[PDB]
Amino acid sequence: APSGPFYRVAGMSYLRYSNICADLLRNVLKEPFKAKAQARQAIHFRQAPYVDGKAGASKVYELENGIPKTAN
Amino acid sequence: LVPIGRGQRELIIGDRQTGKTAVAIDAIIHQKNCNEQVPKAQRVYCVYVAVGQKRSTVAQLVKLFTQTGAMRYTIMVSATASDAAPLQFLAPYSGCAMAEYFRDTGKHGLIIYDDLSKQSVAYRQMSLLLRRPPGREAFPGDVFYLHSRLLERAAKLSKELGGGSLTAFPVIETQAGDVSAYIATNVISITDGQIFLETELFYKGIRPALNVGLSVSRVGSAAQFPGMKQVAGTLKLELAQYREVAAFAQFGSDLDAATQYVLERGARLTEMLKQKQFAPI
Amino acid sequence: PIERQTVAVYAATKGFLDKVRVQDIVAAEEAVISQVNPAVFKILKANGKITPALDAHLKAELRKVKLPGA
Amino acid sequence: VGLSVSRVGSAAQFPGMKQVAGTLKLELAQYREVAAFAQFGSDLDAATQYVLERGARLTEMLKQKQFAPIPIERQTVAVYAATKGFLDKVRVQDIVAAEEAVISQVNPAVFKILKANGKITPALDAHLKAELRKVKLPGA
Amino acid sequence: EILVTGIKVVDLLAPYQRGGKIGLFGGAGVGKTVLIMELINNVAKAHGGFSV
Amino acid sequence: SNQAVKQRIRAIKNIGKITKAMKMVAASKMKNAQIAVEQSRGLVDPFVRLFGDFPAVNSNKSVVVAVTSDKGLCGGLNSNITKYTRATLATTESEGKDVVVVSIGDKGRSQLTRIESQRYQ
Amino acid sequence: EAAAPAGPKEFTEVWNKKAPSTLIVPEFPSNYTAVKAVGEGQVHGDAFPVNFYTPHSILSQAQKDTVVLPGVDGYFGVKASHVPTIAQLKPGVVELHSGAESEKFFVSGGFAFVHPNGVTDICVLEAATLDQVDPAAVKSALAAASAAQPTDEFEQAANRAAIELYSALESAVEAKA
Amino acid sequence: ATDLGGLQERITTTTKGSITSVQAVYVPADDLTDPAPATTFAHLDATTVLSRSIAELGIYPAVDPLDSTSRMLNPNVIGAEHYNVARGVQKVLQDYKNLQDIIAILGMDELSEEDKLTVARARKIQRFLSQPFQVAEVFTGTPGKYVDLADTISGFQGVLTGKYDDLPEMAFYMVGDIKEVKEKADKMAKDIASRKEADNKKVSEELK
Amino acid sequence: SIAELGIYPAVDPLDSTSRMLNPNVIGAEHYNVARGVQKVLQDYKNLQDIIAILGMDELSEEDKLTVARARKIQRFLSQPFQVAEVFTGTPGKYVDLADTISGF
Amino acid sequence: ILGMDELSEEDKLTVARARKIQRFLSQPFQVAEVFTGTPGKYVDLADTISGF
Ligand SMILES: Nc1ncnc2c1ncn2[C@@H]1O[C@H](COP(=O)(O)OP(=O)(O)OP(=O)(O)O)[C@@H](O)[C@H]1O
Ligand SMILES: Nc1ncnc2c1ncn2[C@@H]1O[C@H](COP(=O)(O)OP(=O)(O)O)[C@@H](O)[C@H]1O
Ligand SMILES: [Mg+2]
Ligand SMILES: [Mg+2]
Repeated sequence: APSGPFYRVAGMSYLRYSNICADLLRNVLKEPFKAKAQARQAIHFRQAPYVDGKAGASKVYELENGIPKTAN
Repeated sequence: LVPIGRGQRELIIGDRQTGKTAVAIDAIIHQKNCNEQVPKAQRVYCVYVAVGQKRSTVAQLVKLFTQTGAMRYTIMVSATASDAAPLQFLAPYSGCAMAEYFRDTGKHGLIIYDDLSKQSVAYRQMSLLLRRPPGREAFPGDVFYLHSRLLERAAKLSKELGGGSLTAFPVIETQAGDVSAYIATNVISITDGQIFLETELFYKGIRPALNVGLSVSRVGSAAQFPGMKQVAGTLKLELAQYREVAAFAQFGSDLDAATQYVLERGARLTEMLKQKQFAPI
Repeated sequence: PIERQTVAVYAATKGFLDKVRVQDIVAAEEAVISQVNPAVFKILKANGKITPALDAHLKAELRKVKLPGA
Repeated sequence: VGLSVSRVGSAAQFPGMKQVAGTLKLELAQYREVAAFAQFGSDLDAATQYVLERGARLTEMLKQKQFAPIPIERQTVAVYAATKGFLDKVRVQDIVAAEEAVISQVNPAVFKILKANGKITPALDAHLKAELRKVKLPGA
Repeated sequence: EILVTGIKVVDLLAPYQRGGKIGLFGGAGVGKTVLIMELINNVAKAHGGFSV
Repeated sequence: SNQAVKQRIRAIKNIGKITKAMKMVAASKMKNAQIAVEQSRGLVDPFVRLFGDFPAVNSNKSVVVAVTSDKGLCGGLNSNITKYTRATLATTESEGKDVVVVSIGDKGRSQLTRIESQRYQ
Repeated sequence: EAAAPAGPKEFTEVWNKKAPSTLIVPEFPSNYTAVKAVGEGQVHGDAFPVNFYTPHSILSQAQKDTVVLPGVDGYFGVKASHVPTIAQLKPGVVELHSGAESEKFFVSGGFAFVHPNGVTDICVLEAATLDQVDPAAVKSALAAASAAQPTDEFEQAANRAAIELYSALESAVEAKA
Repeated sequence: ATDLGGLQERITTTTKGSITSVQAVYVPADDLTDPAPATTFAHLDATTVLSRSIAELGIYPAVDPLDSTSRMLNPNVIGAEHYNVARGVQKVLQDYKNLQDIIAILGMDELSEEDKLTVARARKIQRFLSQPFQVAEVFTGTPGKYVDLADTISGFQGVLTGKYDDLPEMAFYMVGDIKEVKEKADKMAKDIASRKEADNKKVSEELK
Repeated sequence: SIAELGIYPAVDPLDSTSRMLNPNVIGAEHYNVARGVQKVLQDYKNLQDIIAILGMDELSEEDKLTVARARKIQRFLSQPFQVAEVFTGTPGKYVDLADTISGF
Repeated sequence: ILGMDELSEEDKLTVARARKIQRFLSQPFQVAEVFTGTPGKYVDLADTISGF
């Protein structure tokens, strides 16, 4: 179906591919620096689509190791 | 919420122009509504004691009880404002003596002492001119005994003495909600229940303005209608939930759908309890 | 005196004391009272009313004032 | 402490207690401000949290049980252990046990020279700095 | 029966009775003589009977 | 009576320190966050230097994101950009475009559904 | 071809005919930038401005004379008046030289723009300098990478992005002074 | 109480005549729990309680709408819509009074949408209850307004249902009826559109 | 105010004292449990001024625990009375001292 | 809440001026020189007017 680089034909956006590479760089840092780089990795929010203006189902995120490498 | 039994003392306490006389007049009119449907020994003969009011108010009430039909069960004792302070001091005791005929002979009475505070004012006048030394708020020392010996005659007599009853509805007017006054705490310590009527709920459309939190009844559900007992307990607990959830309702942006549930249910029950006057259900 | 008060209020309410810094009006109104010809004080005190000649001459003499700072 | 005064006590107390009670009264004064301020501990500064932790340490230090009065030389070393360091590791719930650990664990030879000399001489200050380190605090 | 006064707050929220006792409460310059002058000016001229 | 104002003094005297504690908490949070804002401000420059800045485009589908707060003691922040959103949703829409409204923050989902109930998604 | 010449100035009038006048016009992100792309200048000879950027930190706003960027075609070097490029950077080392001195930030990937006014904007996500990477946890990461055989194309591309960073990070610590 | 009662009971309407009694009642130190005002309260059919807090807001006559009562406020006497609009005005004003402390502390920008709607409608009906008096025009200069009862009932029913949310708050200040608030809003939105060139002076150099 | 929450018997726990609350006479465990109940209820009283404005989202789960513990304790101090069976439809409960010590 | 270095330059001038005024309102006392040692000095009126 798609066409382009290896992330665009895998159904991955460029933001997720670059965040995956940034997380893999953060994982191999020195311990004075990887502990500080643990702080910029945590994802904590929640989204809920509003199809009517009053309600909607919810999906939360409590991730600590970074962006999900598996497709969502 | 605050059910009243045949024989107890239920104080109607509130401020000025809040619905104390209206609650009492609904209590009188409902007795004529029920007296046409019950046998001889179940009828209630009201006695309305009007101390310190105008003759216009008593004339307006006699016209209202004539147009309802309730005069044929009601006595109207009325020592108004132009009368002497001994007469306003003695009008509650004369009205209770008139209602003790129905108590002592197996019938049921409903004695309503409108403005027991005005009796206290007239008794204070009559005592200060007799040179008796004043006390707190210039009232005499025995102003507790004054209302105590009056309100203890509302009794449910035994089966040996005819089984008749007398239900007192004393009416105390407070000043700006201050129930910590002398006469107010006296009659609050005497009577069983309290029908406390607030001015701030009176102008919120809650009429009769019964403060559900402070209104109690020490007979309680021992003398309630069953069926009303089955649903009124749920009503009491849900209105308690609606009372405690409040002072957080200024922020309608913050939905919860668990406290908003009890908020909407309590507001349903709040608007349920409102009632147009002079038409008892 | 009352004529030097209403001349001060006429200088401040009719916009003539516009553009003056607010810590300078306590000197600017002394300049209005001192520099303006006293004939308008005498006329305003005599007939007791701002006549249609006097407001015309009064705006004219309120244009010729050296308010401090400008 | 904010309302209780002793208007003779300025140089009418124990000199060894006067060495530490000035700093005790000053660092409790700064706690009586921010104590009602920061009930919460979610978002703090590093400066107000130091004053709040010293003040909570001194508050849970200063209480004592009924019918057990302490001699002045033994409460002086507890206030000395609380206005100095030596106690910033027990949270709040151990300082009652930490003070009893101090009184039971400190060599009782310093109490005699503190009671006799009246104040904490710098040799006794050195041994009190030292002997308060070799106690076994119950903060686990 | 109502007594129309021409005052908005009086006619709306505390309407006066034609033949009833009316009180104007308030202390020390809140306007209970200007209000009674306006009640004279509005009611007494449209009355017909005598005034005291 | 005389203990009504004696307790009201206690209530307002405790609010007068709760709000000052919250003021110092907000001030320390702003001090800690200003250094992150000033570091993050740089990377927005090359994209508006390359791609320009074209707000008044004739888009067919647009997504409007109003970045609001979660907690609501901000004092006129989340309501001001709702004014700017209704002034911006009424600026690009002149030709029949589809608009999605998105909100970040609870005070955005409480306030954009008030004026815009159906295009919010 | 230019059927709607929009802009910050062109948005103002379309706003003011349909916004309330009490609402002042909102500011735009182009107003907070002092250097643009089109206008000629800001190179002056040998030393050209380089703006190294990450989302969480600004790593350089200085002036360099050469910057070595790890583009997806290979490590190229931007001199002063380079051709305008929009160059996607694969995971590699960015070297910024201002003279004889060089600072070597290993980056994670992200674009680099040379502009028609000679400014260079490197835009990466994670850019660690070279001495703060752990040279022993690279092999233990890429062994678990290359030993992980996925089934979905998504996890395959994530593993390919793992190997293409870790093999380049092997070559970034091995023979460096 | 008996002195005041023996006086006030002679002021009644009998079957042979009528006395319409309007009585000013001073309250000492602006206190309504003083025994002379609190005793006078029982003797009156209508009550009009004037507040200092409302006079200092510029509202005149400074009637407290949540403390001035009457016996004629009864739907069996004055009609159903008059009673309904009176009780609606009173409920809006009481709900506004319940929010005064949280408007003071947290500010106006922290309320709900129904809260900052009912506060705005309450501030409109607070100014709309004020009225310039015909006897008070010698120290104010604005002329007086005799409002009909139908005019004020309809004018307050409009503000209660919400026919005038777009009008400013100060358009209701010191106007007669619901036409004059619209005329004042038009006149005060001409004032924010009134700009002249060269100030049409023609004062200097008159002809003789 | 304790009866306004529905908690009956409405004994104010931070106003009721006894001379028998010495540890010398009721032992150490009863004394420590009583003082700990009074301590967490005074803590809830001091936190009630924050959680009645804010609403328990600024306590970082270090005092969010003690508010729920104090709420469980304030509910658990209520008890059905045998003489209050005729008011409310609930049979009375007589609790032994070791059981209430262990429960609190 | 913000810091020493936040404020303006005229604010720094008023801070320095008032911090040196607050010290200049201090004055040693001639009665206190026996348990403090340092002598105290009676200041004339025109001297402090010129100094401030
Ligand atoms: N439940 C109600 N619904 C509507 N109106 C009510 C209700 N109860 C009272 N009122 C009104 O309150 C007004 C005041 O009369 P009320 O019966 O309140 O006098 P009171 O408060 O008992 O005594 P006082 O007049 O001495 O204060 C009456 O006009 C009555 O119509
Ligand atoms: N309707 C009104 N319009 C304007 N001002 C008023 C009005 N009513 C009262 N005032 C102000 O109140 C002042 C005096 O009130 P007054 O009627 O003397 O009250 P009191 O009789 O209680 O002293 C007047 O000077 C006037 O300024
Ligand atoms: Mg009454
Ligand atoms: Mg007067």
